Amino acid sequence: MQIFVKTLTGKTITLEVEPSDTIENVKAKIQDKEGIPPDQQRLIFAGKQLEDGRTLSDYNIQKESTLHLVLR
Amino acid sequence: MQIFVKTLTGKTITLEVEPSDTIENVKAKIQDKEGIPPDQQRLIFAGKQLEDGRTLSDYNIQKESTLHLVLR
Amino acid sequence: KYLVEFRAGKMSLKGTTVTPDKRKGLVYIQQTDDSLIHFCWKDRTSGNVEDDLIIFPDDCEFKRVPQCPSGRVYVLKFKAGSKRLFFWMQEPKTDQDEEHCRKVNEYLNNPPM
Amino acid sequence: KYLVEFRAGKMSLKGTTVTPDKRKGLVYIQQTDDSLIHFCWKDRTSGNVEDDLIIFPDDCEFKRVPQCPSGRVYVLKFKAGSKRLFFWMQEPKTDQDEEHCRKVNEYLNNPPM
Ligand SMILES: *[C@H](c1cccc(NC(=O)c2ccc(OC)cc2)c1)[C@H]1C(=O)Nc2ccc(F)cc21
Ligand SMILES: *[C@H](c1cccc(NC(=O)c2ccc(OC)cc2)c1)[C@H]1C(=O)Nc2ccc(F)cc21
Repeated sequence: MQIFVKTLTGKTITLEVEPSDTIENVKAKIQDKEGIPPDQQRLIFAGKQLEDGRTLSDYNIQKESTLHLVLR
Repeated sequence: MQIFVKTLTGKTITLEVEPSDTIENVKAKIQDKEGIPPDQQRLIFAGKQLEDGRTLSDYNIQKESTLHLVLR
Repeated sequence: KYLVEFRAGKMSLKGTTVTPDKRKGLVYIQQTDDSLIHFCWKDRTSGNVEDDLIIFPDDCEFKRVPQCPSGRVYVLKFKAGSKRLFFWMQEPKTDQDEEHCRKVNEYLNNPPM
Repeated sequence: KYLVEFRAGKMSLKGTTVTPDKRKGLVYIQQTDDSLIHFCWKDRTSGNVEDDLIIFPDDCEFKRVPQCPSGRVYVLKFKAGSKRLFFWMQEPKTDQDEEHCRKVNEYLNNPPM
């Protein structure tokens, strides 16, 4: 499935993922695409910071959902 | 009521308006706030360019709706 | 040229009853020189453009309608209002339906370059 | 300091039953030093922050729930999912309820500076 990742700078990322992908997996895909190391990434969806061990489906992240990426 | 006006490259504008305000009125409010002349403004909502003689309510623009502003 | 395109017809829920439009059509996305994204539908026979919507990120979702027995009914849904445009796929093959749906969403919600 | 604040309690739809939380509460919006916007609820008696949501533009709408006869029930609605947080106003006066609602939306969807 496809999701979008918005940043502060405002450039949005299109990612292809799976429902069973962990948040850690998604950060790894972001590193692959954008070169941002996972340990600098905060992913947020529906008001909450997403935990590495949990899946996209755990947070009910679906086809064409948008996540927010904040750099720390 | 409150609406938001997004621009292509720039900031979003918060406007206070009325349901009966014409699109021409809204462009005048944008001129008042931002100094952009009405004849340079294209307002878009739900896929369509908005006509000067019609009202916000005609287009079912409601509390806290977002319009898109494109500069000619 | 078109950034994305695929054969599809239009259709109306008149309420309870389901009225498909029989005409051969093409859904496509076009980026004009002002950089705006246009979601369009045209009649393939006449060439006339019937729908042309200027779409920005966060305006729209394009998704399959699960309730349709066909499996090839899709809706352009405006997230804010209740504006809905329904389409039925006319591509001879079905293997790219899900890909076409993803591409629509990509170019509407995050057009590259 | 708080960018927006007002007295309000929390409440749950348990399906078909309304369950109001009777505790004295404060809804507020706070912008932290990283510039992120936080929608919060705290217990005014204890001072404990129970809700703290990081909100961006186009995530949320804050609006009155018209079905509630009270007239002072508001919902923080996430446009994407089905996440809903309900609140009942506890301000002694009612004349700023609509203004408080506008201010929430302003700072969530278009925070100044
Ligand atoms: C879905 C729905 C239910 C029953 C029948 C149909 N019709 C078609 O899918 C169809 C028939 C024939 C042709 O070729 C001419 C094309 C398509 C559809 C309902 C639904 O649940 N939601 C919905 C929304 C919009 C619609 F137009 C129809 C449906
Ligand atoms: C609205 C609703 C319908 C019936 C009754 C109430 N209750 C309250 O307004 C209320 C009662 C008592 C107090 O303080 C003790 C506070 C508030 C509400 C429904 C609705 O239509 N949607 C909804 C959503 C969430 C809710 F909690 C209630 C409602």
